[PDB]
Amino acid sequence: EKEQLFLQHIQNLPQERLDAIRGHPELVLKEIDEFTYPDGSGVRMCIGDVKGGFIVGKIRERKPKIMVELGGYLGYSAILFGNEISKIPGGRYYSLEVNEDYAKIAYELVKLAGLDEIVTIMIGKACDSLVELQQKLLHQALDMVFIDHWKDLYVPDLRVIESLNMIAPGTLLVADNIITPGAPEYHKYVNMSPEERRGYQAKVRNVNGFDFIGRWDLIYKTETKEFDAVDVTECVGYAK
Ligand SMILES: C[S@@+](CC[C@H](N)C(=O)[O-])C[C@H]1O[C@@H](n2cnc3c(N)ncnc32)[C@H](O)[C@@H]1O
Repeated sequence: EKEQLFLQHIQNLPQERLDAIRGHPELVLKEIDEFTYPDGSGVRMCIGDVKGGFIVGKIRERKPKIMVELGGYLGYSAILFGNEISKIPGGRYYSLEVNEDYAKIAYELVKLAGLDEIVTIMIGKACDSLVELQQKLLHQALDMVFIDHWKDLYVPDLRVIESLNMIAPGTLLVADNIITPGAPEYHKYVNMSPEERRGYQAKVRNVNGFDFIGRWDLIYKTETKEFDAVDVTECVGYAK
């Protein structure tokens, strides 16, 4: 819709401009940041400079080899963090986006950024794509996960990740918009003890399916970082 206007803008840039920014993630991000729609507004829902910088710091510190984001929109975070993943040998970035129209646009921006060999966009519901990703990785656990899609799916999709044994000691979770609009359920979940999560999981049906009850035997450590806020959750071991 609106998003097609943005894609048209990029595709209609002069060749000299495309040649100038091609293969330069930071420059492609700036073209996204500086675009204005006819009504005067900008591209929405992008992770942005300040939160983005914080997360970039975590990636440089922890050097995740496998990073997954839930919710890609037009490719901004995939480009920002995929660029960081580039610097890490063997590193791969997976973006799980439900809207095919959005994903197609993100695919072009990611390619223009020079990140096509590093970033893979999976189209479909995150819960479905995670099942498929697990099949592809068995050939195991995720190193870092950026959770940035619909707030009501934070805990259901996290429980899917848990159930697929994609969370292990060393795995870091970064969840966006903890305050605005808010994800209180998620914030509650990742601050729960293993025993608390065991009861929650038995009590609260995963809307994604009975088979995705989750894994309570994970020890979590969570810090909220305020800027709005993001929750930073590390699995630090398996629970007794
Ligand atoms: C905040 S935007 C993601 C922004 C992106 N991470 C960035 O910073 O550039 C939320 C996105 O989640 C997507 N979404 C909603 N439900 C989803 C689901 N079940 N699985 C995957 N993506 C979903 C929407 O299509 C939307 O593009």
